[PDB]
Amino acid sequence: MMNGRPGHEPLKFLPDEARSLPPPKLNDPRLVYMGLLGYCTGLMDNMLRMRPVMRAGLHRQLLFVTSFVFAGYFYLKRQNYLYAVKDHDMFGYIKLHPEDFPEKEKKTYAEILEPFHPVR
Amino acid sequence: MNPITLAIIYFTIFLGPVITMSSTNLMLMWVGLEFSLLAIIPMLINKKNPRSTEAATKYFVTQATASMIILLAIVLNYKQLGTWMFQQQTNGLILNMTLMALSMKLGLAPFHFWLPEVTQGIPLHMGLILLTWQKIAPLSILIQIYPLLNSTIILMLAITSIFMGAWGGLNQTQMRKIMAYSSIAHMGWMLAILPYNPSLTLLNLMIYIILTAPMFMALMLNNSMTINSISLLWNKTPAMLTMISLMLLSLGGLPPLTGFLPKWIIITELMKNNCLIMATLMAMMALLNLFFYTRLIYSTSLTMFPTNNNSKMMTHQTKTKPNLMFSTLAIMSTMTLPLAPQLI
Amino acid sequence: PFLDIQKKLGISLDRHFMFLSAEQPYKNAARCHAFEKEWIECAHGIGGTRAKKECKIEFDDFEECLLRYKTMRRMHDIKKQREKLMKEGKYTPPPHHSGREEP
Amino acid sequence: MNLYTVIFINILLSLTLILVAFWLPQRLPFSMKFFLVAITFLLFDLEIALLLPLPWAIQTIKTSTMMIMAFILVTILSLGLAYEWTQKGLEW
Amino acid sequence: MNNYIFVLSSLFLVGCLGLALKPSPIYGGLGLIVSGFVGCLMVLGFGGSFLGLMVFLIYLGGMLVVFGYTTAMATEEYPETWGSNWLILGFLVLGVIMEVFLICVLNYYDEVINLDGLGDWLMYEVDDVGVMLEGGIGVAAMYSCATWMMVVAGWSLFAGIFIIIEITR
Amino acid sequence: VKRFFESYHEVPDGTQCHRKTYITTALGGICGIIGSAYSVSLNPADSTLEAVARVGRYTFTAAAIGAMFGLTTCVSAQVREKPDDPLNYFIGGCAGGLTLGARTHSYGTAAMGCVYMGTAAALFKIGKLEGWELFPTPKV
Amino acid sequence: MPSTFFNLTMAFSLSLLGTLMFRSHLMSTLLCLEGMVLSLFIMTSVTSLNSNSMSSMPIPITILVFAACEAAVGLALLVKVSNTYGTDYVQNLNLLQ
Amino acid sequence: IVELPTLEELKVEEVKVSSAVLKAAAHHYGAQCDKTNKEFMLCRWEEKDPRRCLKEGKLVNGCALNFFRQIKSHCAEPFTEYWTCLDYSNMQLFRHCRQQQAKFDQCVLDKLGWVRPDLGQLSKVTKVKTDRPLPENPYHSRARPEPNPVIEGDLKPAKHGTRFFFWTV
Repeated sequence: MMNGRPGHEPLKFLPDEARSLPPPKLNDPRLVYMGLLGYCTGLMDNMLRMRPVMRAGLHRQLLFVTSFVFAGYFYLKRQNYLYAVKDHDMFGYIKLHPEDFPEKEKKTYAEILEPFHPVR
Repeated sequence: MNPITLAIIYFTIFLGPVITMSSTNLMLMWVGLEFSLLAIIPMLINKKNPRSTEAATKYFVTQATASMIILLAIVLNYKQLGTWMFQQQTNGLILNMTLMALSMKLGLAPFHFWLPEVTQGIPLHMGLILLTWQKIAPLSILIQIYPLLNSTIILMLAITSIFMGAWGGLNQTQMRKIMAYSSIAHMGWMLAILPYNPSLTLLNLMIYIILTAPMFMALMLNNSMTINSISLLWNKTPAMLTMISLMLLSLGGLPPLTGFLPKWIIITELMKNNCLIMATLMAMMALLNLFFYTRLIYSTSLTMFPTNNNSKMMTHQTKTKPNLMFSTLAIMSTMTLPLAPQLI
Repeated sequence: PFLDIQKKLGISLDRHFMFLSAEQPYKNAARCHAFEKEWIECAHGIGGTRAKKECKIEFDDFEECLLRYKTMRRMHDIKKQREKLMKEGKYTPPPHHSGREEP
Repeated sequence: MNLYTVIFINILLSLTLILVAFWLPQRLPFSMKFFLVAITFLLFDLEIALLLPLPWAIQTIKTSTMMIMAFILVTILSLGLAYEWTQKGLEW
Repeated sequence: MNNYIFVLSSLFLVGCLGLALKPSPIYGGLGLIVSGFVGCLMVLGFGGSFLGLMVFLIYLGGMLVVFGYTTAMATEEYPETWGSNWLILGFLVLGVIMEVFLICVLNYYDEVINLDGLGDWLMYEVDDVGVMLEGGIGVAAMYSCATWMMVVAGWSLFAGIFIIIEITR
Repeated sequence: VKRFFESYHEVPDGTQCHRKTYITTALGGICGIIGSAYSVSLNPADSTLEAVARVGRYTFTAAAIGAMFGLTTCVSAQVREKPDDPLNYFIGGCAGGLTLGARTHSYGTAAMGCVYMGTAAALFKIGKLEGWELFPTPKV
Repeated sequence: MPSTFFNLTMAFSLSLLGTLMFRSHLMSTLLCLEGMVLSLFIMTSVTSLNSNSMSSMPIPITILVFAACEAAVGLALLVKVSNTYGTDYVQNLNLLQ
Repeated sequence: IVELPTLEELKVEEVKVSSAVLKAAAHHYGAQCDKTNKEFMLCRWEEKDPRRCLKEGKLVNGCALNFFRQIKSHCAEPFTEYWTCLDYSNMQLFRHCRQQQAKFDQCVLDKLGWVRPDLGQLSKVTKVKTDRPLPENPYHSRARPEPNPVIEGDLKPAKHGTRFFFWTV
């Protein structure tokens, strides 16, 4: 799919081109989810290991909520780029090959005659 | 195992898939497959129980002949194109061989007989590696060659696997074999979308790995190879009963959990490509897989099976804990669905 | 390929020898080196989907340098007639088949 | 052909002898050690192969890489031997 | 003579037919040795000496000696089953003859066999005035030009010892 | 040796039943052979003959379901005069279901078989009528 | 090679038919398995030799080196089996049912 | 068609002397006649088609022929002794015959003045300028297909966000 694109960075995580895109707001609901996803991992661990669920490993709880979140910003930063490349790529083609994507014309509903199937 | 040997083997079992993935000269891809075959056989017979020798001798013969067939495809290509690698021009039969062969190493469809049996005689641990770090290698070879393979065969092996996996699983009561059967099924979905959108194969795999790896470390926490054995989970370790419940329903496609996404986007991609015949039948028997998953749910969680007095003794003793990976891979798996858009 | 740890690391342990036109030892050129070049400098920058229709002249030729089947055919065809003609006494190998020998 | 001529005379001479020789006159022995040796033998026999091209490879322009490669092969196999000794292997 | 390679190739096929019919393990081994020699001669016919002779060194006396060796301690005696060795012999002979006519049939389909073109294709091109163009010069790229091909194999052998000892243990 | 099967579709349904029945019978029979083969390779028999019999049983049963399907669908179409009607096929599919049922000596199977097989065949007709594509090439 | 590469290929298929239909002794398979590696080695060497592609001769041998160990593993499994069951016969290998 | 040149076009005189004779004098032929030799060779390499460089080739034989005629005129006896001894050896090795070599080489440095080229100084690459236009498009390469066009611009946050099922994103 998107691989084989000109300029592809053969093994890079997020090419610097992704600098042009806005950075993910740290409180983006998604990163906040990853946070909660993380807290739960922590709590779950405590549970499976039979420790006071919430009052234990308060250091770990932090490692978790802060590892998942850290991961998020840098992942979302990329997935956001990938999607952004997709448009660059998609929109460009629509133009470079314009005829294939012509802007057809839509008639007003007055002209169009849609068959009326009575409900009766 | 003399820890040195453990290192050499483990390195090979790990250099094996990695060479396959990194190289482009098919030959080097073949030896990557060959090294995986050689490295896995020692670990398979670690207990050296009579069942084990049977397991390895089957795994080895099935793996070896497939390896030879993959080499024949590379040897034939070399004469139809001087290149050592499949190209647009490749004779169709040349590629189909590679599909069958690689579908034997991965154990898909009508070649699904070896996996359930080797998964039954190997330890739970080596079971995981045999199921998930040995599927990465062959799949890599296929994903690389996707543009060229046949849409018809893959689909047939895909559908067959789904059915065989499901039907096989319904009867099985041994857990190792229930998982072996599930893997056949999931492996099927993966190979269904390969011709159309390889990138989704890599999602339907990771999710399978993030689902199966927690599931097996669960089976071994209590080292239960029987459902009856996993059913007394409520006494041995009560907390894992909650997540074991969700992970197994996640392995099947039920909608709130992470497991729906792989099936959902594979169905979306197949309908985008117009296989609304194939996709429909797959999704339907996919529902058979959940039936045997929920039957296990019943025994392990929703209903409490009777236990043994000697169990009270095992409770007393501190239970060696499950590694952290269980949690991080249980949650990222049971509930990431709210984050699907970025996964795909 | 699936994980390009080779391009990234810049190493080329597996690419230098994938085609017949790669560096052969002691520069002993392979056979069909006249074509594979012409068939891969053509398909460079043009993806496969379009290395399969328009760059078909160079593969149809490279499919014949190597396999060298059309030649085999033409030749085989020639012999057959020669056999039939030789039957009628029409063709008599010239002594050129056994003439002087050029240095 | 010249070799073929010699060899068939060679078989003929032997078949002649056995023929005249027959015409003129008118369950579980197993020790892993033995299997183990055979195996080691091929691991060494294969290595002999990877070492056989060394006469042509001597003339290789690189030289440094040649020796660096060859020395690594001989050393890693010898270590294989070393572990064979260390382990009960080679101790029959 | 021009069929020298077809014949050798033919005998190879038979040799393999034998192995396939699965005669007694040790006789089958004899079969792989016969095919082995035939094959070596094939490679030694297209101009490759090192590749061929290596087949002999590593595989004819080197590898199958092992096969025969192990087929000496662990494959029992093929006892009470020896009789088939005769039946298998027959099918083999019959199959050989079958193929004999079989290829005649394929030859009929001119649409490869190049019945007339036999001996015109064992070799295709040569550096007539060349000097260093001997099979082997290439096999040595393994030390210099291509070393990956050696580092991978080397690992195999090394790991092999550790693996076999571990399986055997 | 494929231009053949396809012929079934080329001539309008309900017409040239002879060909239809022949083609349908072959496909069933082919499936019979394949099915028997898997049935003999795995779950082997006791004696060569016993297995040859199996092969025959499965082949004939399958050939039969093939025939009646072909015959019923063709005839129904001709009689009902609906050249293209999914139901025609259903009648035929049901027929096959029943045959199979008989060869297995079970009324129940005939029930299972009548609906399921018929439905399936009907869907084939619809599929052809609506130009549904199976095993499609990737066109994304 | 046009028909000399069909004999070798059919040799590999005749060896294919062999490894896939077992009969009694397991050794006969392994042995058969090896018959393929020889056929592959011969075919790889043959085309490399008539393509004058010397850069590829490394492969004909890498194929053998990997195949030899592959077989080493195969035989150790075989010895392991006639140590647990006193025979190499495959029928014995039916516990995993 | 094939436009294969006609025989009359390729009928030129050649040395036609025993390999040994060429070998015995080779060192001096590499000396007295490389100006033209090279040219023919440079023609040969850059214009892969021999047919194109045939003329240069006729010049090659010729230059050598007189090279021989001059040898025939002077120090001929020496040369005769040197080749006869050189020919007897199976690989026609140069070192078995050094006493005979010294005579002829010495003589040609008295009568013809030509000199035996010191170890080397024949292997070194030569520069010969030739009128024949550097063949353009050797390999007769056809036109290279056009590279796919390039999507251009800078990235802008994706439109309306991931457009996955109901994800405002």
